[PDB]
Amino acid sequence: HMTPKELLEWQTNWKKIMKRDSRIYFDITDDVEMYKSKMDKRRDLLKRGFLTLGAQITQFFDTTVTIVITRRSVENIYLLKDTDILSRAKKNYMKVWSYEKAARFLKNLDVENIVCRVICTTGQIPIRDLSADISQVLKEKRSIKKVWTFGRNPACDYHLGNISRLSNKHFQILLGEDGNLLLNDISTNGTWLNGQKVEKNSNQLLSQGDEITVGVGVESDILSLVIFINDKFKQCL
Repeated sequence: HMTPKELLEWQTNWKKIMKRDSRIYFDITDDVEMYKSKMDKRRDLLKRGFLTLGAQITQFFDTTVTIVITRRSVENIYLLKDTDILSRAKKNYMKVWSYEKAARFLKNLDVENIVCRVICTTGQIPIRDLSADISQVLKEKRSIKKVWTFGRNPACDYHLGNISRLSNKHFQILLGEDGNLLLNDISTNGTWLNGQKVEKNSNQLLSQGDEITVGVGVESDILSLVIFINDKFKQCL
């Protein structure tokens, strides 16, 4: 519920704090894991991301520390001994972040031609673009010029992720004559366009800001793409 302007202000402030006076400590204790070396790799990735922000990493636990980042469960810190630095950190009202939260934080601080710009507004997928060779496109005589496939399969032109009720080949975006994009559902569980379920194996014309929604029926697998069609493409086609 943060507006674009609010979230931008939120970001500006944190970058400011990170650069000037954040002091991050990485908890060296773990819960036994059944090869520590994998989380040592994800750890050093986090450290470099924070260094990218101009923040200072500490080798020892001070009270000058502003954030501690840990692999151990934050939920169970109250069960640790009083000497444990996670226990001491929380009781002194210090920030205690999970590796996931830290990676999530760093992501939020930014650490052929374009047919359209696909934007997943539910989060899961980064901003991707659809590409097509223009000279090759006008060369084609067939009615359908190019064909992007969306689906559960990471072999598709657009990977929708490993979702429960999706399909290896879920739906398609077809490029037609005269620079028009259209939509084609081939899934078995369904595709939606602006809240309306589209007819399977039937080409529906896409418009500006049209919202493709799949995985309807489970609020976790849900996925909404908004298509922002490039005007220059048709304006030169």
